[PDB]
Amino acid sequence: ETVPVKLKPGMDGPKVKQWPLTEEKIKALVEICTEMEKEGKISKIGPENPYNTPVFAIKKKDSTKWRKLVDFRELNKRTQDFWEHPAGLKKKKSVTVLDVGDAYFSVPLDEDFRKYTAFTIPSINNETPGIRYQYNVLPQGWKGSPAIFQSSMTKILEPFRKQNPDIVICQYMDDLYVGSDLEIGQHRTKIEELRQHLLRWGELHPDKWTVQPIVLPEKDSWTVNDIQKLVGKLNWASQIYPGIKVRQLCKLLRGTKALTEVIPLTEEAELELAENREILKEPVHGVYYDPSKDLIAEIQKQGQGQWTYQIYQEPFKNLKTGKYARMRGAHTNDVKQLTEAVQKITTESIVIWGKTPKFKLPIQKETWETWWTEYWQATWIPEWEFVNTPPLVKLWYQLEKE
Amino acid sequence: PISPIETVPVKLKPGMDGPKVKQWPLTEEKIKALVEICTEMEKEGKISKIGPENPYNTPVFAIKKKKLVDFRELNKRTQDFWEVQLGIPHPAGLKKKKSVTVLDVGDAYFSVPLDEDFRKYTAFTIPSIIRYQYNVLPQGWKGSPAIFQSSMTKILEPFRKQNPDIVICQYMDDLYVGSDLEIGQHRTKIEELRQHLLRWGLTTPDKKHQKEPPFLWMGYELHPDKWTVQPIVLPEKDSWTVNDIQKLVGKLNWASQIYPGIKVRQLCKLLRGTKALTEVIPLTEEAELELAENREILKEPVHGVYYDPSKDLIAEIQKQGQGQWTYQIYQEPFKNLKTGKYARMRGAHTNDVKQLTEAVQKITTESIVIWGKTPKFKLPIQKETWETWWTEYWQATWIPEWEFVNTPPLVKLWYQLEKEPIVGAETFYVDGAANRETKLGKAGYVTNRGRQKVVTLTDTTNQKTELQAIYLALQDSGLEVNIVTDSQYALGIIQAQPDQSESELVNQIIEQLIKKEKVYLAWVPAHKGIGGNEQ
Ligand SMILES: CCOc1ccnc(CCNC(=S)Nc2ccc(Cl)cn2)c1F
Repeated sequence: ETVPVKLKPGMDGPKVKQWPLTEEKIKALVEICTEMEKEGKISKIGPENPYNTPVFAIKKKDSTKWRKLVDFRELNKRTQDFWEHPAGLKKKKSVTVLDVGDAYFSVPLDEDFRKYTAFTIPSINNETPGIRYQYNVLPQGWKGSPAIFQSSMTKILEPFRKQNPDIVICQYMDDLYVGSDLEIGQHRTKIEELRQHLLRWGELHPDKWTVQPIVLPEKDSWTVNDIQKLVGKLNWASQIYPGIKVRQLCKLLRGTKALTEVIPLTEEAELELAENREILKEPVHGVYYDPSKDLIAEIQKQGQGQWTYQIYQEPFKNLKTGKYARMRGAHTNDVKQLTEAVQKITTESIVIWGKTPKFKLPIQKETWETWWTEYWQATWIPEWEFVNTPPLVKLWYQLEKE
Repeated sequence: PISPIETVPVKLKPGMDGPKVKQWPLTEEKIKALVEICTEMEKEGKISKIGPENPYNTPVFAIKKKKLVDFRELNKRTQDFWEVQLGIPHPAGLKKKKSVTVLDVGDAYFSVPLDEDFRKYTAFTIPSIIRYQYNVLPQGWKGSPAIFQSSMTKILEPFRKQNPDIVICQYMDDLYVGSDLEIGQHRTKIEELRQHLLRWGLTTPDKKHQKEPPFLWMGYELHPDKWTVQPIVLPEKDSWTVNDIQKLVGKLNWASQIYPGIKVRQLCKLLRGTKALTEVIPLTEEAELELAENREILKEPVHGVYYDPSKDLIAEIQKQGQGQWTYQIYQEPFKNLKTGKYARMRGAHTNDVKQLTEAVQKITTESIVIWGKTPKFKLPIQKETWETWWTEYWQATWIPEWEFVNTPPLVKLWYQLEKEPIVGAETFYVDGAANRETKLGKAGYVTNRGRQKVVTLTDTTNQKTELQAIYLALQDSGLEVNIVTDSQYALGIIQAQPDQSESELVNQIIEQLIKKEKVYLAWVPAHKGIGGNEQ
């Protein structure tokens, strides 16, 4: 059957433009869609349908096969919320993700909602009008899909949830997250076991990331410049740790000495510093994850394939922070790196709070939109805006535990 | 000439109803005119005729071709459909064919069936000094196009499938068919296609009554193996008006893409201060010399070729000046597929390199539309230059496979701030401040070498001062300088090695920066105890 679904009141179907695609991707898509058409999963539509959603194709990791991807961000934003989170995986030793997008195709979609899922396969040089379709089943990448399939999902897993109430399983979108403390040996087998349990009907390490300290410089001899830079970082720091003191230091900096000038540290100053090092040894107090408010992800490009991020719902009250060292292959590609980055981070938030954060990407919209798809690999698409990395915030996070 | 294709289901925007506007009285010569013409449309396939039911009057005036309607209201109340023509096929994306024919499907609108439950919402009225409705897509109606296309689209599917080596392109009430079949072979399929479209009510012209190459396009002259920039020439004028120049400068601009070398800086001049569009402007000698010299250029047209899937795509770029770039895509050297130019301005910061980057990005997407591929790039920039630049820039940047080309002028980095203080180099502690409200401030410096300076500034802001401080420092300082400052805003600006701004002032600094041997810029927190920034 199929349960009636609706858009939140007042709202209407997405009418988002199709970004142009590469031939390679188009052929792939056309192929995919035609097959899916035959199977009756989707159907060509007419002009009376004025809605549209972007689509593209991405080859999965360790796969040479083209996967069709749709951006229902807008649509999801508009579909009625359905009111239907584990702290386990958060703490688990190891987690693996499962793509159950297929599950969804089995189930049909309310006929009256189908219109909204209209999407468009573009043609090169505008030579031919585009190829328009709409789903007949529950589409992948739709928030309504996991919801309507929720029920069936449970029973499907029960026999394992019961056979293994020692393991955890959180579902999010076309994703299935599972984490145990068993060694990768007895682990992969249970995963692959479960995996089979599913095929029947038809790594990660959460214990290694949370937040890091702000290591501070430490030299033999300090020059005016050195001292200044330091003071700069601290002052800003104080915003998180109001206990941070910078007087003793700021004294040494009195006069108009050349930057290169070397300066000896007041024993008074040494204490000052010492006290700040002490403080900065641990994440500040009073940081709570509020679920009523949105989760934020700031990312700074540190250069040399280096990238630093902070997740927070409120400024200077990060919940987590980290670094990310580019993967051998992006030897010269910033966009590749950033994407990968963005990806990990989203993935983590899911694990943690099982909820996607909104990004603040240090990159032109133009750039990001011409290529992001070309490196993307995930059933989901987070929210994002583009910004101008404030020079301060960088010099600060550049100072992370190395 | 009716079609047996199933109508598409059309609805009125939810919550709204068919029109009710009034018909405006007409001459008797126009009454008896529409009278005996409608009588036609009726027996045929178009109109019906109705009475007191479905009171959706719609205006029906008449004008001769030295019947007709107006649905403006209806349209308003009709739903929305899909994007009919997200953009036009640009020549460079075509492949050469052996033979091309275009079939004008004129009154194809009127050949397509309308949605019955909708026809209703179409009504007439013809006062005899006589009321109809529609049953087919009517000229001027919101959905006629989107629907007619779609209809056409289906009708073609089988054929397209059966005759795959035949490329049909739909545009408005026109069909563009190409192929690599020898002549007679082609003619035959054309009729096969033509008689196919007729097995559906959409009647078309006989080969005896068809259009012949070359064909005119988006300003192009098209041949089956070559396209030619439809040569163009400006008018010789005795009295130049405002509007005139505007239009000229416009038509001139279009051209500059194809014929880079065209200029208009001195014509654009003519517009400064114009009082009215119909105004008549004198012609600077510099202005004449440009017109003439531009006309010389617009003489010899441009020859070109199409896209060969077999060959790879090459895009090469040159900097026609600061922020103005020229590019040409091709496969066989000098066998241009496309050419173009971009000339962008900016904000408080930019640099050739990033600008070069933006050109590249554009070209790419442009290419992706035209060829679904991105070309290999030939960029007037040294790999090292690029390398040292991007690896350090704060924003994420990239360039698809590109390769250097020593085709000066090359885009380079006009300067680079030191990464550490310069030993044995003066150290200036600049600082600037001005009273927000009263545009008047001061900004000066003081070095370790005890040199000092401060100027009063009548009419200014804060940042103007800060930046100024820095400018000063730069002016009188020497090839090697250390500059500490507390300007959050200033930091970023300079930091990002800009080589061109909107602010003369910033530019000021840029020159200065360029001039020095080594410059280290340092930022320190504001209003704390930090020396220099204290005195
Ligand atoms: C005025 C050109 O008409 C067309 C426009 C767009 N598309 C087509 C069909 C595609 N034909 C191809 S690959 N190339 C092609 C080459 C030369 C000429 Cl004159 C027309 N078409 C056309 F025939």
